[PDB]
Amino acid sequence: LVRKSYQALALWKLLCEHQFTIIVAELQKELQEQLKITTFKDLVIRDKELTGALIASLINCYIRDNAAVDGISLHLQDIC
Amino acid sequence: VFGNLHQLGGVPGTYQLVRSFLNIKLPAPLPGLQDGEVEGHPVWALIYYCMRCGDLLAASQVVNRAQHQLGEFKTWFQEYMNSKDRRLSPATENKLRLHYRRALRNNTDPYKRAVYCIIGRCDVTDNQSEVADKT
Repeated sequence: LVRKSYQALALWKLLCEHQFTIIVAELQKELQEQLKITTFKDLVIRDKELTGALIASLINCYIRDNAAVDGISLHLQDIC
Repeated sequence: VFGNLHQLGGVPGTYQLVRSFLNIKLPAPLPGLQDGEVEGHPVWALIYYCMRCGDLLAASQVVNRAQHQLGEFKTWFQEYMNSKDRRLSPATENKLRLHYRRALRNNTDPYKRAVYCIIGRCDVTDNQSEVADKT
């Protein structure tokens, strides 16, 4: 559990760096209601598919810069 | 640039087109690493690419606005630009070269090195480490 929380927080550390907000607005669809009422514990005990899609968008789009991007790709590979 | 996005948020100016290339194109998978960045923008990379495009004047302007502290270089950029681009001052060129060797050569941000080396013709042994990406 502690490691898992570490991972979620790590992703968020990533997101803070930049252009997270714009993607969020554009991305959210029908699933969106579920997304918005997601608690931290929900991430702690993960809801894997949505994050994977979002992360993919972070990488596909320009937002992630340099080293960050490499890290998600690593992440998707490792736990995705 | 001519294909979706934002459509870039701002005007179609050449500078912004290059910012887009640098930002959207592959400088970031999901952004990061070893550039000098102010307000979300790699200035040196920008100058390098603008220069690459042939937009020397714009590159010069970027440097002017830059917030940097190698400022002597700033001087040497502008006159390189002013002339036929073979900026040959009977004066300083020598001085620029020494600084490159001592300070810049063993260190720095790849793009910064590129700009110095290319503009200066600083070190004739030739090749730019990190950012030669195409033939």
